[PDB]
Amino acid sequence: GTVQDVNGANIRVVLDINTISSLKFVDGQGYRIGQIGSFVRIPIGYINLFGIVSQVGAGAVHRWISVQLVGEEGIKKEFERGVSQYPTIGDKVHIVTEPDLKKIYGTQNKKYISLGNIASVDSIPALVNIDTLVTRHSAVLGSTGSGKSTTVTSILQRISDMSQFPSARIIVFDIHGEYAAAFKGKAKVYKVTPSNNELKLSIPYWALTCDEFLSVAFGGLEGSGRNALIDKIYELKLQTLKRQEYEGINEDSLTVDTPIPFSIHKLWFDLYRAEISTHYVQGSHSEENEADSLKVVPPYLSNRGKNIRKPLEGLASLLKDPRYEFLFNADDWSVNLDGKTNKDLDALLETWVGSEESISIFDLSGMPSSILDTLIGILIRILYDSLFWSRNQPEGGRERPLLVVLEEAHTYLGKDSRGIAIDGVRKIVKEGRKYGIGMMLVSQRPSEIDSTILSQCGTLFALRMNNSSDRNHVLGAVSDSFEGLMGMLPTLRTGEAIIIGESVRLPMRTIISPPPFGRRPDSLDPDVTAKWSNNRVQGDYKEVLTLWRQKKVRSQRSIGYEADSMTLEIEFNHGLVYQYYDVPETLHTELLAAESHGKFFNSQIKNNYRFSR
Amino acid sequence: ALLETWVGSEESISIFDLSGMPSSILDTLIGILIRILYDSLFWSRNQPEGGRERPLLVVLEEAHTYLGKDSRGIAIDGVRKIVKEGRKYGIGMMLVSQRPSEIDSTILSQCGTLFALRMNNSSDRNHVLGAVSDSFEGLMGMLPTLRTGEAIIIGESVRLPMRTIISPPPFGRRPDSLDPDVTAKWSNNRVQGDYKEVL
Amino acid sequence: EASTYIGTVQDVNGANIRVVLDINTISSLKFVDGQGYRIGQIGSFVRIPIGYINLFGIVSQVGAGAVPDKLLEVEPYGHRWISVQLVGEEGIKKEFERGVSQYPTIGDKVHIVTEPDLKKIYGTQNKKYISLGNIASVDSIPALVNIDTLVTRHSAVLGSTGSGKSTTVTSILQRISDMSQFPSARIIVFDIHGEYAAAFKGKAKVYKVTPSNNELKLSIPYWALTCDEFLSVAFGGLEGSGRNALIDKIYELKLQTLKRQEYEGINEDSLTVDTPIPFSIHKLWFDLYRA
Amino acid sequence: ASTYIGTVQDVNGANIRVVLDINTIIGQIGSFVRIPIGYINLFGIVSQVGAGAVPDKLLEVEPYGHRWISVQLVGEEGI
Repeated sequence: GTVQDVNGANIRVVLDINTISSLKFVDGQGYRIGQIGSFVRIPIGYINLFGIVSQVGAGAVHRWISVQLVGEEGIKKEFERGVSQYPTIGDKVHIVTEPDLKKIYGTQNKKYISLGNIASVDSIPALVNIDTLVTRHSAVLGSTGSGKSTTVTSILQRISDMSQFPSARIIVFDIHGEYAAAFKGKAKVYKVTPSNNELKLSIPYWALTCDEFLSVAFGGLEGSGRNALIDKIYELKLQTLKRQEYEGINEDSLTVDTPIPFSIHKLWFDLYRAEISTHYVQGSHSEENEADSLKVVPPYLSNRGKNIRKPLEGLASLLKDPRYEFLFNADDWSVNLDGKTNKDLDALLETWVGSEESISIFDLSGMPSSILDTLIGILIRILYDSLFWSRNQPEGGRERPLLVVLEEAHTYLGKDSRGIAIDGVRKIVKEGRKYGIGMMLVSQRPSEIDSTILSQCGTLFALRMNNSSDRNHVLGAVSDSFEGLMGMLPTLRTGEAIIIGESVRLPMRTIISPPPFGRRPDSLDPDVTAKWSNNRVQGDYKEVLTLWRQKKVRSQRSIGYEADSMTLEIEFNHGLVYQYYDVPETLHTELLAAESHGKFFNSQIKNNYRFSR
Repeated sequence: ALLETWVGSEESISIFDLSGMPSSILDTLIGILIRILYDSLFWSRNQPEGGRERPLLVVLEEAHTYLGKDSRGIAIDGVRKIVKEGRKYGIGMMLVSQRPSEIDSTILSQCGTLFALRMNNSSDRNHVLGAVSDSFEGLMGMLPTLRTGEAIIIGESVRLPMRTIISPPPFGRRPDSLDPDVTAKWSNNRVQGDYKEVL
Repeated sequence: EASTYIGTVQDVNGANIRVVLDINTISSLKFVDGQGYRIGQIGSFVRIPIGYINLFGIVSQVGAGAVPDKLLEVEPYGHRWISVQLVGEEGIKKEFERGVSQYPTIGDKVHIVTEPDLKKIYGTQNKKYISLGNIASVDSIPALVNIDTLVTRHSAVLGSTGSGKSTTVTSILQRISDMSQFPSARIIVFDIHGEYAAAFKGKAKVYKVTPSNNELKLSIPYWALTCDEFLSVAFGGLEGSGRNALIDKIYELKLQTLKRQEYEGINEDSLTVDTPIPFSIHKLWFDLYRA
Repeated sequence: ASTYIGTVQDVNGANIRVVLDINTIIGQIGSFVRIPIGYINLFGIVSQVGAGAVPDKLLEVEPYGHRWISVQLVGEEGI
């Protein structure tokens, strides 16, 4: 293989070896003839001019290949981009063997972290500086069938070594709640209604800006109702300042965006009493002429009735909805009738971004899809403001690297998305470069994401992408295009990835090293065949009707037991809890003496007694 | 009793026949049916009657008149809610249509598996191609020339996109709407009428 | 050369191989131990063995559309090129998995796929998969489709009205709800034209609106409705204070029936307007029309 | 010379479309530009930058090409 052409940025070769083409082995290691993913090397005197193969066959004119120049070495220094002299006819082009690849893939910086093994040989590491991965941006694009959860979780877990990253801080905005099993004990879990070991996510609504309050609670008031709400909010803030003294807060500089709690249940009670009750004496609308607040029940007609009866009714309905419990009924931030809570927002911030762990998992799985975009925007803005307004102290984002991952972002970061979350993401991308806040996008349909926002991401994680629209859209956002790496996209095995960006010295199509056994992300989906294979047993829909009327998921009813309660209990893996009823205690006593902990359970207790998961 | 009759009977399949119902309110009442089923299977998920224990499959026939681009009905909201949430409450979905260019693109794009039969016009084929994430040019180029009964199963429920021949049902079990036979009725000899009874 | 041999790789573009059909033309049968397979059909598969493992691919273009640029200028009368798109590969006797490992090089051998290899590709040992049909090429191979993910992920059936989509849907529902293998199937069908009742003679419950002989009667109680949809169905969407008056009177009737009849877990404190509690509609109309 | 941006490629009276030459590796929305024609100078204010200034045909021809800016002429300084 001797180069016989120089065409700017693509040389062409004419091999003279008759039929070598059989894994030409040098020094006991078998290198191959010019393949798709191989590297080239054209020696010119003393410096080594290297290259990467892009296309093989008649597309270069068979004995012609389409080689692409990338870089060359100086005086035995290192792998450098920018060649000194493109080779000419007469010199034989050699290949980059395993030690030469190690030298090319070797780095002297200890900040570089080995993320896996090259697909070519399973020994050479992918030295990746994690400063670039957290500080600039990230993006994960590929098909769902390529195993995105596995690779993402492996990257997150390797990034979060206690010995290697003692000052890590990772927030994953998983929507499906599929990462609970991924890091069972290494990350906190925040849901709406946790069960055993997860904390309960709570959002104080008074800590958000006025516009967010109008959008989520008021439903988008803009006329007289919005201005009345502004008046009520200002008056309530002044009353809260007067009733309880807040450091740095007085009646002089009470701003609209002041994160000081104000009565909202009492506000609804006032907005209902001003438009419901009837004045005892006509001509006057006195408060003594009546002809609870925490409770949503409200007690000539009153002349102060508003025209926001529908928004008030919507607010009252939201106050009773169980899905708004984490919205308006925070445990430590439960606003009393006089606007008094047991704790403050600093406690919330400390609980969120100050835990003893390195990774914290916040899950919005149970959130209603009605205002989810506003909730995401509120969370992102709260994090950014908390770590920017306190960025001068060593507790800010600058002294504590923060990396927020957003999954399935093509629905919230679309080309025509006009929500509040996209504004916050743009603000982060445009400001946090100095504030040290990272962002990583996860999606399985890259063709919908905005081009410019994706173009602002530093490093990409390319998985298998069969459809060509996704390939075109991804190529539209990468500025270092090598046809050897550009065309290998749709034939990636489930687990491999292409990492391109500032986090790698050379574009590495490496293998995402699988996470250790026992930590494999998987949502707890039902098994169709297992559920549908069991025989038909009698059912009791009266309990279902009672639960539906009561709107309660709690029924009225390790091998534990209670002979008085006659409820044998067997526990499965992953924290599942079962309560088998109508089980005589002798059966469970025999089961405890049966084998060890199984068999007997499926033999008799599985499909003979009503259970409860 | 109503819930047990609907989704608790000894027979596996329940068929709701909405042919005789008024056409002006069909969308709304379908919306209420969806809402009732979703709430019943959601608030009792921990019970043995809940979805997480026994899966429930929802089949919507002629979905192109209800899931339009700018539909203002109630059934579209329920369908979107099912599509975006029911993965955890054990409630499925299955859209049967004959005009994919009318179905909302976002709703169609989230369907797990597609069964592309013979498709004649070009707009529907373009929409289907734009609403699939596993595209093989050879397979997708054969759509307008599929035999009566063939199918192209594409999605996450199969190892590869594949051109199958669906097994025919046993004889005597074939769908058939008992619409009037115009030729047979019109071929009959005319008889003297009596419109007093009609009045 | 050995049988099951087609041509030679002469180009590579990452995931788009261009292959040359060999000189032994006019045959177009290529008999392989009995049955013969037409060479270079659109839907056919090919196999490219590299040393120890095999690479599979699906044909996409045949003829002048697959030949590269310079060859047409050299000779426009020769169109014996095909365009193969990679799909997956077969490991060391383990199974067939998607995603390639090492791409082929120029001069490699491409091989036609024989029916045993098609069985090896489309055959799997997983017990979740169930058979729905046969492949178009040969009817021996069964069409194995996952059932749990099909129900839970989502589904769709798209096709023309003349393609018999109703029969396919009926067959799919019958196969899914087989009593021998799935005795706990639960399927709800919102038939609109009422054409599925004949398919399931005695295997399903039919809820018509005007039952005649043996079908049940559909019935939607009005009190199970919420307030907004009930108003939309009945009153056509009032927007004035009449909506408030109707809501208030419905609340009064619900309170009265709560006083008359006891309900578990429901009191004057935990009762909303949309609570599924029966209430008289005739009394509502009579009061609001006498007033 | 220095302070060079590119050349104009479309004139619709008062809506000038400019290609930002090459080697850009910047002109904001509110920034000013100068177009010297012969002896006098023409000043303008950038109107839109990005895909909007891309012509209708080029939008389909090249959707990911961001090298066009739209300039609206404002004033002129004489001799």
